[PDB]
Amino acid sequence: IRGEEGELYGVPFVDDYVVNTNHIEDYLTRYSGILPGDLDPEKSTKRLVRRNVVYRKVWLLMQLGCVFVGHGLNNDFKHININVPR
RNA sequence: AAAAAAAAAAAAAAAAAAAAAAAAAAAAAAAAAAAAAAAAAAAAAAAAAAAAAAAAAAAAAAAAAAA
Ligand SMILES: [Mg+2]
Repeated sequence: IRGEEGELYGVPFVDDYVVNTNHIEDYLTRYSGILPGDLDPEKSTKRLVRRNVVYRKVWLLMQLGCVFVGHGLNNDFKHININVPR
């Protein structure tokens, strides 16, 4: 979401669910609260894949000087496998 | 006229040198002189002389998530 003050202050530009191919063990609804929303005909979302689209998006926002506020982001970036600098 | 075979098997043979009382020399200070198997027989590995071994390297984490 756009953390900058403006007309889209806090308005998302990404709310994307995962195009996941194989079987997923845990839904982790106590940790994530997914529907599961990772259905392709039952999207109810922009069910979008990382493969060069949104990984490029976050990578470019890393690249351009757009700092990433939020909570507990360190291990999040680890499980992403992005290495956001200091 | 003491005048002997002139060398197998790589045969085989020389030395390449001394107490010197020559003249009026006492009784081991040597540094130690020191042989036995063979009835189926003697039998260290680790790396081998402590002539001076202080020998607990602090700890504390109230706990996660990730709605
Ligand atoms: Mg958390």
